[PDB]
Amino acid sequence: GVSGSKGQKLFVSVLQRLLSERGLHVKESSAIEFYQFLIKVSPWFPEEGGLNLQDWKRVGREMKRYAAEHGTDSIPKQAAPIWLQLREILT
Amino acid sequence: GVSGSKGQKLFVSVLQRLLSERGLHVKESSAIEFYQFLIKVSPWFPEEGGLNLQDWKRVGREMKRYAAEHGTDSIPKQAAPIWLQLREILT
Ligand SMILES: *C(=O)CCCCCCCCCCCCC
Repeated sequence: GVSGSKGQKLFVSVLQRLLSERGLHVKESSAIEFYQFLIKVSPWFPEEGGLNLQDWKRVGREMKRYAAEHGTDSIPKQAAPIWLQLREILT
Repeated sequence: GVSGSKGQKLFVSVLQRLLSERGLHVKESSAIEFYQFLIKVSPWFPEEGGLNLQDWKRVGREMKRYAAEHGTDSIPKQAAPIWLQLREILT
């Protein structure tokens, strides 16, 4: 399998359950944009990471480095909001 | 001055616009509930407040104060998430 969208539908489905139980809703295309950004910046996360603060704080650091190095317009507008909400959910 | 449903449609319309531009969407019912909660804890905000980080931080303190006195179970589950997104917008 060499699909470009591996894990995408699972990620979207999980993201959408976690966010919807806090009253927030992301468009599918936007959820997919975020996922592609996450696996670009932090490909180790699905493989070795968990839904805990240490790992999610690391994903944050790595996304921030990416912004600093590439400018805040190669980044999806929804990346910081979604990251932030997941951080809080993990708290 | 706040009073029942007064200001509610306008508050909701601005809130939805601000959130939506960041790729986060709230149901109208959740936004109404968030408004009723804000005006309960911080009725000064429409009257004397401004849409700035300092006043929003006060609103934040007052919502946590309300949680402390009445317990986590009394407050809408979307309250903290919405407040947090608006705080980022204001940064
Ligand atoms: C998903 O599409 C998995 C694809 C795996 C293809 C493997 C083919 C390997 C061909 C080279 C073999 C050389 C060793 C005999």
